[PDB]
Amino acid sequence: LVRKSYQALALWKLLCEHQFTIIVAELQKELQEQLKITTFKDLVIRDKELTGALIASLINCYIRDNAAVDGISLHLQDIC
Amino acid sequence: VFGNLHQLGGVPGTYQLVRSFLNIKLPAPLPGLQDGEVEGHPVWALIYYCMRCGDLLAASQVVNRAQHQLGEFKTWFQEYMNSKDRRLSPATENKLRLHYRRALRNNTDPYKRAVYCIIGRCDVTDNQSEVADKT
Repeated sequence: LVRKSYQALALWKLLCEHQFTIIVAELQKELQEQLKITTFKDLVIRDKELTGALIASLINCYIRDNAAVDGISLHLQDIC
Repeated sequence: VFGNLHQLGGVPGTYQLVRSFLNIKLPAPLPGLQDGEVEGHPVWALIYYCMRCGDLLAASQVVNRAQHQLGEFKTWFQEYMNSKDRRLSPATENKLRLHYRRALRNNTDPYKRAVYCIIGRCDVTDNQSEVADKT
């Protein structure tokens, strides 16, 4: 559990760096209601598919810069 | 640039087109690493690419606005630009070269090195480490 929380927080550390907000607005669809009422514990005990899609968008789009991007790709590979 | 996005948020100016290339194109998978960045923008990379495009004047302007502290270089950029681009001052060129060797050569941000080396013709042994990406 502690490691898992570490991972979620790590992703968020990533997101803070930049252009997270714009993607969020554009991305959210029908699933969106579920997304918005997601608690931290929900991430702690993960809801894997949505994050994977979002992360993919972070990488596909320009937002992630340099080293960050490499890290998600690593992440998707490792736990995705 | 001519294909979706934002459509870039701002005007179609050449500078912004290059910012887009640098930002959207592959400088970031999901952004990061070893550039000098102010307000979300790699200035040196920008100058390098603008220069690459042939937009020397714009590159010069970027440097002017830059917030940097190698400022002597700033001087040497502008006159390189002013002339036929073979900026040959009977004066300083020598001085620029020494600084490159001592300070810049063993260190720095790849793009910064590129700009110095290319503009200066600083070190004739030739090749730019990190950012030669195409033939």
